[PDB]
Amino acid sequence: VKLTAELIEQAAQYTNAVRDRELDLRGYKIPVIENLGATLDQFDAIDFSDNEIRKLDGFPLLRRLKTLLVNNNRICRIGEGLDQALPDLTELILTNNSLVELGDLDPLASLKSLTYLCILRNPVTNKKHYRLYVIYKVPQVRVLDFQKVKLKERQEAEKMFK
Amino acid sequence: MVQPINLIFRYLQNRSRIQVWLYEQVNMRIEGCIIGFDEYMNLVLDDAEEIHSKTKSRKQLGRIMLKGDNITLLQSVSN
Amino acid sequence: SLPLNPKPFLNGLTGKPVMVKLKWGMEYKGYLVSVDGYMNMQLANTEEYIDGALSGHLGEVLIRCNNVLYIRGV
Amino acid sequence: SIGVPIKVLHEAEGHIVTCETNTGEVYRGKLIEAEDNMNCQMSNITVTYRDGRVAQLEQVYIRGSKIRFLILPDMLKNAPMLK
Amino acid sequence: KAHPPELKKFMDKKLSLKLNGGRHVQGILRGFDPFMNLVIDECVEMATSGQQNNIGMVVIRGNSIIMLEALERV
Amino acid sequence: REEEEFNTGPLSVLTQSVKNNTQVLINCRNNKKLLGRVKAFDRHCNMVLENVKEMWTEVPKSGKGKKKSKPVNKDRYISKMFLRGDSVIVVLRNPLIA
Amino acid sequence: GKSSKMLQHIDYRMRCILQDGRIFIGTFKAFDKHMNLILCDCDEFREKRVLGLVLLRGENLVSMTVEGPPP
Amino acid sequence: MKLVRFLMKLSHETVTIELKNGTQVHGTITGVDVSMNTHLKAVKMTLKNREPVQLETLSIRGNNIRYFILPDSLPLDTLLVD
Amino acid sequence: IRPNHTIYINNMNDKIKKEELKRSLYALFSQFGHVVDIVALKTMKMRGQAFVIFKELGSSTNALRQLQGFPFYGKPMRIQYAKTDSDIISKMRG
RNA sequence: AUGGAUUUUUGGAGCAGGGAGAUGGAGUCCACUCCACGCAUCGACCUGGUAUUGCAGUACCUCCAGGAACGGUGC
Repeated sequence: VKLTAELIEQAAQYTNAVRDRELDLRGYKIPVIENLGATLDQFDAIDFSDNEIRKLDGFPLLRRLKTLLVNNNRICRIGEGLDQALPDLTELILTNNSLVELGDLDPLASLKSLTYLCILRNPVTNKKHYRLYVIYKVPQVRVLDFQKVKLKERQEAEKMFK
Repeated sequence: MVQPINLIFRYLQNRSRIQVWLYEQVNMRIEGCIIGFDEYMNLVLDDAEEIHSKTKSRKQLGRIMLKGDNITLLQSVSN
Repeated sequence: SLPLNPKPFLNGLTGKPVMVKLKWGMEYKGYLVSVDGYMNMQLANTEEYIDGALSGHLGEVLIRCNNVLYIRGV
Repeated sequence: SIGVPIKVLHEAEGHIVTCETNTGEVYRGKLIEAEDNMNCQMSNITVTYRDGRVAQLEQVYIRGSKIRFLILPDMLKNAPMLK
Repeated sequence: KAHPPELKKFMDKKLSLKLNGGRHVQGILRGFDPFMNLVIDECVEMATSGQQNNIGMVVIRGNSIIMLEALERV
Repeated sequence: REEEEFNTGPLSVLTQSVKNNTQVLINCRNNKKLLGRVKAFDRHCNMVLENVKEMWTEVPKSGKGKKKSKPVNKDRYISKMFLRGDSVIVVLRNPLIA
Repeated sequence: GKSSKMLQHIDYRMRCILQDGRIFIGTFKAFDKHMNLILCDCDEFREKRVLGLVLLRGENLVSMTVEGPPP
Repeated sequence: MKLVRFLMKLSHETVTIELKNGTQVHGTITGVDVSMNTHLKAVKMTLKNREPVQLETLSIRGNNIRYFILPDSLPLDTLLVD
Repeated sequence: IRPNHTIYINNMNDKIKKEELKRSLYALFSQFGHVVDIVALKTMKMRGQAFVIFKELGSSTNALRQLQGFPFYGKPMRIQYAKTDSDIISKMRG
């Protein structure tokens, strides 16, 4: 069940609860993110929850995409050119995925508008200094794992890793 | 109830000197004695004046017909 | 005068030297040739006064009605 | 003799609506009466000016011409004007 | 059509009138016509300076009326 | 009756320009002036114009040069065009065509 | 002839441009003589704001293009 | 006489239209109606002080038009006949 | 209080602006199923609370058990099944 | 085979950003300082402290102090 143009065209399309245009791509068992061209850059949000995607990569240039819900997939790596295809990405929800090393979260530093980030229920979470590492390497984030990035944490992350 | 048109008819009869507030122009207002008027609120004013609220300066006009387009507001003055 | 209305006033002023102020502050002096029902205006030997100062000598001129602020005889 | 949007506006009488004027003041409250020409009588208003400040008014009436737009409930979206 | 504005409810009440040009006046509604031209009695100009000056009974052309607000309960 | 008002009224300026194929300058709301011949006109002063010289004035239109604060005149030729009449301020007939 | 030019785009998502220069994007559900428009699930851009069900007066409308297909 | 009628005949022509707000529109007319509401296809539209955007379709409220620039080829004398 | 499509949350940090609260709520709760809508007001009465509505009932029950006492913006949230059925649910059902 | 005179389609729009300094850089533009932080008001928002534990379908939402980025209106 390839993510195909035909698949996207019959997919529930609606205005979500936070007033954004969202496309519903839940529970299709998609393994690879591809063929997004067919959405025609018409969505503010794309819901990819409960699928089998391994890597957050493969996006076309999508100027209107601001929210990506990627819950319960198998994300173990993040693509390197994400800001070049998603310039205004502001919210990224990665709860319950497979990111294991702090260094695998490095590609998120290039998403200049990224403000809401959630990486809960990922092995990487239990790594020593996981929170400070994210704060220093992705300073554009204001809310991390539903907790406010505070000044004291920023300073503390400036010492360690300076 | 007083109808607005009638108020004017009263101004006309009275020969009260009238001061007009113009549309989207605050720095200048117009003055004169209504001699007659029409269905479009176009006014014929006698011994009329441009009044510069900023410069405190008056420009003398004589016989004026002001299009109603400009009318914001109509008031009477004792002078 | 006993009621002198817009329409007759203007008609009396046809054949006469007038000046028209426009909403935009331009002024046009000339002989009023004619006016119509919508109060569009036709001047001859028109002159233009902008900032109250002679700018341009223009000749025969149509002024669209919606532009007119007021008309004065002189 | 009347426009489809106008019928939908009259349908919002008695509901809480938001109105922006031609000058960008934003008036939220109960729509009492809506005329054919979009003249709007409202009550218990919250007004939000262009500077951001708020105020409270009991009773207002805004001329239809000087309205830029209105926001109506979503309660209306369902029926009957789906055609 | 040629409808009246529904303003009988506001008759002989004190009102606050927002006009174009950022102009504001206050007075008692004495009457109106289908164009929403108003008669306002005991009218007061609320100058942008904060100062208020009494202008008496006046005509406001409906054209330039942005908004009105009752200072009474209807 | 209506033809009479076009014929003798202020719009006779347009009526005369179409008949004689003469030039007229149109002062225009856009702060531009359109100089040409009247192929057609109507009540609203919509017009179909030929051999139009549009003239206007500008500052410097910074794009890839300098500043040089000094007003600039501009013009451009337009053979065939339709003008919506609301934009009309003034319409001028003259010894222009001559 | 056909009158369809508006009726064609009905039910579609539409990008509407206002006279002040705002962008209203919503589902085009109804219009009229004056081009007063009914826009479902409507957002405003210049910054994005969720508005919801919007009636826009035609006086202040400039233009419209097709933004996306009907939901 | 009623010059909108003339414009209504220009379906399938390509034109440039200048708007009251300064915007410039180049596209192919699909329809002009009685209110001069104009509909186009294959449209390159340049708002004042932007680079152009291309739209497959655009619909203009008639009043917002300043003027149409017509094809040089256009046979006006034909079109002015009723 | 029987299982319900809508969950009632209280004990929420009321300093978060309303639109941010609703967007984080949506994000957090999307992991269990599609959230149809969220009702949250800042009135004195309703501040620190929210109603989260899900399309599926199983999603509401899972959310309730798994996020009971989850630290959200600093405080442990308290979740419960709502007393009544949500207007949106009633309209979607009949 | 169709409508330019107050709420819709023949438009009331157009146009300019205070003054100075042996200021700095590329008559014009940008940054900094001083006189007149251009002034006042409202909203959202940024720091702390502090109040509220409440079952809802919403202009906006505790209060106190400080900080002012943005938007609107008036002079």
